[PDB]
Amino acid sequence: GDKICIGYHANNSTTQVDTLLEKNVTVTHSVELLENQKEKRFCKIMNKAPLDLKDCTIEGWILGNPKCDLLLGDQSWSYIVERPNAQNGICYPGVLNELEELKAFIGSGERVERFEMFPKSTWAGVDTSRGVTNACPSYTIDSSFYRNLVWIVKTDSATYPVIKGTYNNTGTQPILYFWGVHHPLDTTVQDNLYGSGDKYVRMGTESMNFAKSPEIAARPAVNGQRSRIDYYWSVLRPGETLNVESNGNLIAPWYAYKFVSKGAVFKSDLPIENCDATCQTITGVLRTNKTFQNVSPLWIGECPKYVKSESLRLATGLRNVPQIAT
Amino acid sequence: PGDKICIGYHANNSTTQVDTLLEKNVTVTHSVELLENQKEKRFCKIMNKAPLDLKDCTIEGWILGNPKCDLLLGDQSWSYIVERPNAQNGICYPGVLNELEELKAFIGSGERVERFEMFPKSTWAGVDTSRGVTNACPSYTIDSSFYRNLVWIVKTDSATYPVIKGTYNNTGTQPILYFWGVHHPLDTTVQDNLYGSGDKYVRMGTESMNFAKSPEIAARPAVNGQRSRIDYYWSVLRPGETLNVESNGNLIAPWYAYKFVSKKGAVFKSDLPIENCDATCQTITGVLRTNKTFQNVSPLWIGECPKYVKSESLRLATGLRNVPQ
Amino acid sequence: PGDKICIGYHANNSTTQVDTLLEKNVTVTHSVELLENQKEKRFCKIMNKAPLDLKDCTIEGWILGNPKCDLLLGDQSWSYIVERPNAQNGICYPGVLNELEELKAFIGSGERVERFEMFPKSTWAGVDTSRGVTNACPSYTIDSSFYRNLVWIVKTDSATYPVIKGTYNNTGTQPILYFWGVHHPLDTTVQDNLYGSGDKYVRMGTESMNFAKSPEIAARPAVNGQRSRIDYYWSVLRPGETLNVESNGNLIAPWYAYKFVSTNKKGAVFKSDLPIENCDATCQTITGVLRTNKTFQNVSPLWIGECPKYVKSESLRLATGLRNVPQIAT
Amino acid sequence: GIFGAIAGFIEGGWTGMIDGWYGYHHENSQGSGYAADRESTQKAIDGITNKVNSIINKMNTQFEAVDHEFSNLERRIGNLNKRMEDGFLDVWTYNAELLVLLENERTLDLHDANVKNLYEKVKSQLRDNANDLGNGCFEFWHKCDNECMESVKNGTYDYPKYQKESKLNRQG
Amino acid sequence: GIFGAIAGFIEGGWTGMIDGWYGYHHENSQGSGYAADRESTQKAIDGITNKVNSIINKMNTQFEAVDHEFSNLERRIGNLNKRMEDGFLDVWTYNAELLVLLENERTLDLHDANVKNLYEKVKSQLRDNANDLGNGCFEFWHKCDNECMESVKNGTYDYPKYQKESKLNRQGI
Amino acid sequence: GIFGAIAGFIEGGWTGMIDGWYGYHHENSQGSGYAADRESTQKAIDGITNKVNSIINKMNTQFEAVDHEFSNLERRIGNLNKRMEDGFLDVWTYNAELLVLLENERTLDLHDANVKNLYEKVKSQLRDNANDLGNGCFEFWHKCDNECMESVKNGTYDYPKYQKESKLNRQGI
Ligand SMILES: CC(=O)N[C@@H]1[C@@H](O)[C@H](O[C@@H]2O[C@H](CO)[C@H](O)[C@H](O[C@]3(C(=O)O)C[C@H](O)[C@@H](NC(C)=O)[C@H]([C@H](O)[C@H](O)CO)O3)[C@H]2O)[C@@H](CO)O[C@H]1O
Ligand SMILES: *[C@@H]1O[C@H](CO)[C@@H](O)[C@H](O)[C@H]1NC(C)=O
Ligand SMILES: *[C@@H]1O[C@H](CO)[C@@H](O)[C@H](O)[C@H]1NC(C)=O
Ligand SMILES: *[C@@H]1O[C@H](CO)[C@@H](O)[C@H](O)[C@H]1NC(C)=O
Ligand SMILES: *[C@@H]1O[C@H](CO)[C@@H](O)[C@H](O)[C@H]1NC(C)=O
Ligand SMILES: *[C@@H]1O[C@H](CO)[C@@H](O)[C@H](O)[C@H]1NC(C)=O
Ligand SMILES: *[C@@H]1O[C@H](CO)[C@@H](O)[C@H](O)[C@H]1NC(C)=O
Repeated sequence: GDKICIGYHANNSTTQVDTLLEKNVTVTHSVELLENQKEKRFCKIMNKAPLDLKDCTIEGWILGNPKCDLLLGDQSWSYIVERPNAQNGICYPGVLNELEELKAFIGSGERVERFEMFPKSTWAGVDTSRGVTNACPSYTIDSSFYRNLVWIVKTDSATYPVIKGTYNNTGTQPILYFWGVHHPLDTTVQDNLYGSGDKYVRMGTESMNFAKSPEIAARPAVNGQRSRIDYYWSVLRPGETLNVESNGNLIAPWYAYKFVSKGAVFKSDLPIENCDATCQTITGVLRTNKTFQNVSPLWIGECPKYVKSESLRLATGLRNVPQIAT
Repeated sequence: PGDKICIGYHANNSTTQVDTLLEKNVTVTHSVELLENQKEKRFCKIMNKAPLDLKDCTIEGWILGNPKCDLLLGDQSWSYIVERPNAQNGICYPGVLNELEELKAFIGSGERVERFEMFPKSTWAGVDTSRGVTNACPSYTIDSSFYRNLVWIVKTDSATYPVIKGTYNNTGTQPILYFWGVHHPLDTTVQDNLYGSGDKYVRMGTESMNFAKSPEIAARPAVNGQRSRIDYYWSVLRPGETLNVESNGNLIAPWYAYKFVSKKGAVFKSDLPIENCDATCQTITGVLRTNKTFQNVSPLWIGECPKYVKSESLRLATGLRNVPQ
Repeated sequence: PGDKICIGYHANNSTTQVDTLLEKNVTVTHSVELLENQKEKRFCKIMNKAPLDLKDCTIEGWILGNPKCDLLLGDQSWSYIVERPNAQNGICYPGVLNELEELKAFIGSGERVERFEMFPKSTWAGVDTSRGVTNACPSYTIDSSFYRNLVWIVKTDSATYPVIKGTYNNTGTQPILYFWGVHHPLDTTVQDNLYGSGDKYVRMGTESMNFAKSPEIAARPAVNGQRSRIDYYWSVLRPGETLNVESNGNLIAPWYAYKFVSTNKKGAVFKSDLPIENCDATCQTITGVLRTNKTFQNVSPLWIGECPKYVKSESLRLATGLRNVPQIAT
Repeated sequence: GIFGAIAGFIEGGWTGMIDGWYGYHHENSQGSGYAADRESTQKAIDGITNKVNSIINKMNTQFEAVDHEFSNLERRIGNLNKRMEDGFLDVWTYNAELLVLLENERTLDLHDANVKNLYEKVKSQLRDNANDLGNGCFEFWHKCDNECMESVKNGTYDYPKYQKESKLNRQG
Repeated sequence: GIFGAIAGFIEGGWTGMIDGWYGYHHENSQGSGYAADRESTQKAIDGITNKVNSIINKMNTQFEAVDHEFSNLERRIGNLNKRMEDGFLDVWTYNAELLVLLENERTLDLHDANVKNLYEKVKSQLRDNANDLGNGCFEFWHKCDNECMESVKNGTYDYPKYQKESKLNRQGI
Repeated sequence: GIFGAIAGFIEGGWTGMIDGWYGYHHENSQGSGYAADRESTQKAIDGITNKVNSIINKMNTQFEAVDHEFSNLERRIGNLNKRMEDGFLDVWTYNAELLVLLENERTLDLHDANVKNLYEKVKSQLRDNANDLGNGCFEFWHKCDNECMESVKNGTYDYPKYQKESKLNRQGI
């Protein structure tokens, strides 16, 4: 007799999804939601190239290690790439205080303009030009200093007078600046470099106070130095004013940065190439429409959510039961 | 022609819709909105308790004893604090209140304070305690004044400033919040003028705390006509602990201190009015008076509040899908 | 009267219930409890390694060498640390151990320590090393004594305290945890008597570290009979690094120190007065041992080892069988 | 619909049945009307009510967001607190919204199931004494009284009693 | 119940059927008894077991709470730690609790579905060769020895074979 | 399968039905073939897509981890930062994984029910004008037109028109 039958669709599909009840279930149609593939290079985000610090670390860049001259001047970046083996950082031994906070503040930027904050003529009656060290060679000069700092020394005949400077911010933009305090290894060096007697370095603004004096002692040799320098940084707010006062041991601000304010700082090896991305992770570019990724949780731009799954496949079709043919 | 019995289901005038994973905009006969999106824009009493309106004073202004903040001067009890945003009376003599954020956190964890004289002016011998005033700290009545909780100690007309000493032994059961300072003159001339010559120190110790500081003379930019600075400090004397104070100059002595009583604390920076209404759920943007489980109003609140979530609507269908004829 | 076949389902004597979104207290034939509420109120060896029981000593009292902590004095290997709530022997000469919370964190992570003489007394020239004792720090056997890993250095009878210098070069593969301090006299009187007159300092440096302190003289509340304070300090001397010590006075010197071995564990310090026994455990919570196959745990958030996920719940019973409707007998 | 009764083989609902979710409509020489099945309607009400309070009870905990101040050397912990509070915000927003979408889908099917099982129940009672139309309506092969209609809803319907009379007209 | 079989149109359960979840009760001249349907209880057991395993697997990470000390200038980060830990504990309690309420509801549905389907299967075979009493029981309009009963249970019942007998028996009543 | 139709009492799918998920196979003197039911296939497609979209939108936030560094005095906050980030990572992986397993279980159920419901729609139309073979098939007791096939599909089968031709055959047998 005449037949009518109810039934369902089947196909040559071999893709399986999992289920709470059943593990390896073949279905007619399905959508993978997770991206596991990455491009492996650094690219442009929003058509804004990153900054490659190359052979320099964040410290070497921003203090102006003489060997870091390649990066000197204005910079605009979408993200920063620090290479993990970079050897050009703090050349004259010492601590850069609140370093992590500074690495975080620069990470929060997209642009800096370099400008002379304190001309060397600011400090009267002292030798501004005599003060380089063999710990800070440039590539051409065996004895140099950071391009953003002035190691100030007393004039050919003593003594080191009190020296004073002020800078008024005036502008729209915050200013990032730096200074240091020298700590000779000996009374003898302290006497030679600076006048005899108690020395001080003092700085202040409407909202901030600094005061330090030399801690004289011989520390273990590091790049030929048993002396040390304490480095410091701060941010002059727009409309704020800085006062500087010292009678010795000041490593003075010279040049500073106007700073413009999510950003990232990638420590990585990957090459930076001529391309665009809308999504950049620390281990590669994502070029996907997928919802989840297993490449990395560290990224910038618009990226799919990061999960530790191998696959997230999601069945749209029905259970596939094609009729067998031999 | 035959009699008929039919199985079927309720319909009604409803036009209220819900969303399911499979479909959107499904009219359902009965539903429940789980999310509250409305508020009274004001601050209200919570546990039948009024909040502290700082008014024209910042927390700094209030607990230091800023002369323009005399209204808040006595004992205080609160259910939360309202700091107004453009409040102008704070630190009057320029300086830094050390561990400010942390101080702000300690204050809000409290519910009440009692003010009392911790160190009578007579504590310090051979030194003037009546000349410590500035044209930077003026009360409404007078041009030159000082924080009500501190004493600016200064050299007797006869030189010089000698070692001065004080101790307090906390015998009560409540912690004590107190303050003090160290003056930082612009000049060695101001230094000499007000205190002696020689190396000056301010040293403080309890059973768990050590403090030592010396003057740092230099000229900072002018703030309130002042190129000098004061470093302010705060600490907490525990029940059972003794405070020793010693200095030969540059010390802003603590005059008055607070017994401190400590639930969920709130410090609300806002400009909303405080009205005579009562309430159970207060957010920084207003009152919630509601039975609903979820709210979209603010993450910041005191009292029993619905959970905050970013959704605009959380309606659960209770009734069946509505299809009428 | 005729032949019957019927379709039905299993039932049983089960009185175990479960909740579901739609209905509470449903009795089901089969189920499985996913949450564990049972524990042993004791501390057991983890990865077959005994924990450190500080007994009547605190962590500070232990690594400074409080003279009454001599049962602990030496080398120790541990899988974790137990500090008794009412330990009496901590810091016995009053003062702050600076960055203490960060020292407790470091110690926890935190596998083993080998004690050794880092600076022998001869290191310090022209000063007296035999007088650094107080009635604050008795041993069980002497009224007056001092920490085992420190030297309290005092001026020789000639009333000049010379500048003294010390060096230690870490030529090894492990970090060295070490301690020192700065004495703070209640007096100039005491100051002059103990140390040479005039401005004093304690400076110390390594390749990456600098330190400078001078004494802060002041009469402070009596603690253990002492109005003076000592400021205790701690550092870690990395492999290949050198320490330089320089004082003109008021130095409480490093004497003994620790080769420190860092762990692949996670590390734990437990404040608790539960007993410690010769038993092995896979999971150790702060309130007890768990010995279970369950997925979730009632007992604690704080554990070392492999533990079920902590949860607030009273119970997480999962139905596996069906609704249980046994026939009624009478 | 998914059990197929609602917006399905029973094309529409009844504006007329006011006292219940699920119900009966009958026609006979004496009249026509609507009547709710009290048992299954009440069964569903208790179900849904339980579900709604289960969900409310489980959503009872709130996360404390604090708004503590941070200084200008505290950018890292300030940022950490912000990412932390916004992380928990995102999770609870997802939980709530997803729970509502899934629960709405399941509550709709519950209503569909209950209606389907009501139809089967009557169908099972009447057997060949009635003709089952596509739309969930039965045409009686006999004269059905108000007592007879009421016995159907009660579940006390007497099938043999009408079997002969039904056999006849079924033959006509 | 949701599919309406369990504590629905099949009112109660059998303590006597002991070798499975879903089953047949039979009565005939040869005797009476209980026999669990083995194919469908087996699939049920596989599925429930996988469900239980899946949940145990996805629940197999642990958030780490730590024992760190905080000084009293560290009120803010210590509170930050406390709220962070409580925050995850609340999230996981919620997940575990809701999951069990939901799965418990659905697992009871599944069982209801298999009972109903088992009954639907038998009914479609018997057609009018049997008489539906309530409660999931069928009375045969013909003789049904053990061979016949197994055949219903096996899915191979021979309706044509017994149609004439059943039809004559019916007319007779 | 939970409604029992898919890989159930309908043992297999049709590789020959390529225009829909759910369908009719007819055989008649005028020819035979496979024809998808458009309305129920389309509705299934709208639903399933909405579900995929809804999940996609609900998953459309990201938790961002950070590059921040920590000194050898900042071990406790460094560790706080890690436990936090790993904590949110575990929560979201759980949610993703659990969601997929649960939504796959229920999408397959949904398909099963649409098939079962198509089967019931036809069985209730045909009554005893046709004979139930197994596997979701019905054989007519009467000659069935292409037009008759279409009436059974689109929902307008005329039972009385064939009842007598059917009955003469049904038990003319
Ligand atoms: C106001 C008041 O009563 N307090 C002090 C009082 O504390 C102080 O006496 C000190 O008393 C303690 C016990 O309370 C000891 O007896 C001190 O003697 C020793 C000690 O601590 O054992 C002797 C020891 O040999 C000294 N150690 C060395 C190496 O010098 C130490 C050490 O000098 C002191 O700790 C330095 O502060 O002291 C005893 O000094 C007296 C003393 O001036 O003053 C009272 O006002
Ligand atoms: C420490 O020892 C190493 C290895 O012998 C040596 O290279 C280094 O110069 C020493 N440092 C000091 C400060 O003596
Ligand atoms: C719908 O019903 C409510 C109560 O029956 C009634 O108040 C309201 O007026 C109705 N809606 C319309 C059509 O106005
Ligand atoms: C402080 O007062 C308490 C009073 O109970 C007394 O026991 C203690 O000795 C006093 N302490 C000091 C250091 O003055
Ligand atoms: C469960 O039921 C018992 C009584 O059957 C009752 O005591 C309890 O409150 C109910 N709730 C729980 C604990 O599930
Ligand atoms: C149930 O049906 C009977 C008729 O069979 C009727 O007389 C009786 O009142 C009904 N019971 C209820 C509760 O309506
Ligand atoms: C549905 O069936 C009727 C009878 O087969 C037929 O006339 C009609 O054309 C079919 N449906 C339509 C109009 O699409």
